[PDB]
Amino acid sequence: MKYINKLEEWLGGALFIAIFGILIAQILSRQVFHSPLIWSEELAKLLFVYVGMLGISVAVRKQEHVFIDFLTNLMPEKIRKFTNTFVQLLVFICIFLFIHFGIRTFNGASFPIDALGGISEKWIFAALPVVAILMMFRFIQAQTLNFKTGKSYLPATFFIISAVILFAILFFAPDWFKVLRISNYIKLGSSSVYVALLVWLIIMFIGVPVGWSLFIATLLYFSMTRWNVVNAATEKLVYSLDSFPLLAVPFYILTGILMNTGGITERIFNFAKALLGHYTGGMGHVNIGASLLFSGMSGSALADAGGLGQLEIKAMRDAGYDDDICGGITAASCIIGPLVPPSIAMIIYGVIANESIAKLFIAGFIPGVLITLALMAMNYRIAKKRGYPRTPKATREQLCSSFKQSFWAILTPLLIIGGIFSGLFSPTESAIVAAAYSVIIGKFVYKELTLKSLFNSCIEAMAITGVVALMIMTVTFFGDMIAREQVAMRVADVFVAVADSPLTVLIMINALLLFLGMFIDALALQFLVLPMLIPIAMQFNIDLIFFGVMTTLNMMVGILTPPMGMALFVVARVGNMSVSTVTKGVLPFLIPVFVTLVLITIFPQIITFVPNLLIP
Amino acid sequence: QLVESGGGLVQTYGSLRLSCTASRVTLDYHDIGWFRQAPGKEREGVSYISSSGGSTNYADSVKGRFTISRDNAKNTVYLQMNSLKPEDTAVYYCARSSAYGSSWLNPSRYDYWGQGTQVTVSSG
Repeated sequence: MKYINKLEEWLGGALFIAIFGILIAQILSRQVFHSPLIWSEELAKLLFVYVGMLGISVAVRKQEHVFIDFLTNLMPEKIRKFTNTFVQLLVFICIFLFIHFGIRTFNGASFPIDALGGISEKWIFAALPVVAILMMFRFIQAQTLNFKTGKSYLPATFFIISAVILFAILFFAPDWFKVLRISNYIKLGSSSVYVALLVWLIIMFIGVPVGWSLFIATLLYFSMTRWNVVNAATEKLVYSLDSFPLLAVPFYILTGILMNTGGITERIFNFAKALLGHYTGGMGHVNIGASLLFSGMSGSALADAGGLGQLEIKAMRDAGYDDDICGGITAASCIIGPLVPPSIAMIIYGVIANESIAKLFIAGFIPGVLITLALMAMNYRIAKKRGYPRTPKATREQLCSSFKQSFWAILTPLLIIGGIFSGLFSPTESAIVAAAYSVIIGKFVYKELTLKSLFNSCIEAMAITGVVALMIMTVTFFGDMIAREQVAMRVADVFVAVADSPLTVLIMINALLLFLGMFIDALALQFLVLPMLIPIAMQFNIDLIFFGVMTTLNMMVGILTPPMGMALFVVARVGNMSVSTVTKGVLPFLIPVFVTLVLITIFPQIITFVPNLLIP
Repeated sequence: QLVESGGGLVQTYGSLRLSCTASRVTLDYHDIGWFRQAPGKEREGVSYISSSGGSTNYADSVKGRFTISRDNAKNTVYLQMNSLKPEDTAVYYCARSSAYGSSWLNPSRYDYWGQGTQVTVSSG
């Protein structure tokens, strides 16, 4: 019986293991058979659409969508009830403009995959309305629980009769839909942009969940037009989900999960306990140095905190050291996570920039050096006057014993950066071979990997990439109005009246990004601020290579910054102790992070040197 | 926002060149493309050029005497056109088709375009 509750998700899992299969065969076979099984590399791209949008249906059903909450903390019991209702109703409007635009996509297209002599291309676009019909039933069910829990004013039946009538008016008399434009009342011209951006930011801060809020912003521009937008964005929308580097995101998240859930962190810890710990300050040295390996295990900043936390707290506790110092170092451990492959937010920036993950990761490892080294120096700087006790001696017998038994796992980061660094493998297959590698050693060198665990891990990974899928798609609709109406030149007129240097804009934009980083969480803010500021940066002739590592580095300061910074709360959650302990614990660690930010801000040559030497 | 160079007319075989000039923007994401459009249309094209391998794709209605060249490092791509028959005649574009796997021509023109350019040849 229990499977009946999530069958479309388990179909998603059965697709996903088909992906994992197709590509493990592909990459090894490509080399060894010395000619490409080309069908495989393209079939993969289709399959990803479906699992991507099944992921949206999960994030829909669970109501796990990304949003800004600040007003909810401010707001009374009633005013909530209204705004919750008003918001969720506005989302019920979203999904109909989605399905309408879905059907008005479909009969407009007749283009096969001629790279494989054309088999059933229409299947991509057809995915959107069929899975959106599942989203319709799932969404109404979810809001019924919201009303049963008193969050809202309205019953299911309201939305149902609404669905009924909206189809019926298209089925028989859509001239009365042609009446619903604002165009009988307006004179905006170019000023439409500044309106559309105002109402956008308002509905966003009203706490409309981010993807749907962007869909509302983008349809609200339709009201200003006399023209084409109906075709132009619509075809772009789901077909943009097709893009290849995004397929790496699922496998990297899966790799994080499997590697963490195998308990391998304690073995990398006990390796560091010998290799670095015999230098005094060892608690810090192991956390700081091993974080390059841990980030290579974990694939996201929260997974470093959630995985390592018990070990590093226990090590400091057994040493008798201070809990605020523990909080500080472990926050900085999570900042290392974004520097290193795997890293979701980096990869999302790659997608939204449309730039290759190769030329980004081989750049990102330079701030990998600078942050870890300066953090190591700050550990020494504090310690040599703080007066902590000196660490134990070591000898080769225990150290190499610990090395052998760990050694099979130690390759994990050295696989993913190494394959890209040497140029033998590109981003997608590096993620997939890492997934393969972590499973196969974990099956036979270790034993905790259950037969079920791959599917259990897959459903989390695919579910999280659901959130990503909505957010990418919706952002790329925003990539109609911006390129249509040239926000770049109007925002440029403000700056351009005086604007002289890259340093000027870089620090001003970093200040805005930091300021919003105080107040909107990173996993939202990334999608808020990239879409238009990347263009503005390009209008000031900035290298989008630099701007990616710079702005993703701002996100890390953001997650490190109160009041919003969620990683501070994650550290508090594992630390069992107050945010007042956390804040003074983190307080000095920001200084080397800001120095290293400023060092790259003033001198591009650092990030340039490795990528441009190897790649040029 | 993109910039172009080339085009002309031919004296009484000849072949004009048109070029995309990476003005300002990134222009090496591992795709680029080119198009021309009629009175009453915006859905017509050549199909992909690859940064790597020297790979070149065309549609069969296009197969024949249209030709391809690139440099990444002075970011400069040029198309050259040998037909000189009236059906060649249109308004012309280079377009930063980027990151969409399936199609030779569909609106996969994700990030950018030149405002189009005019080229013309006709009898005596």
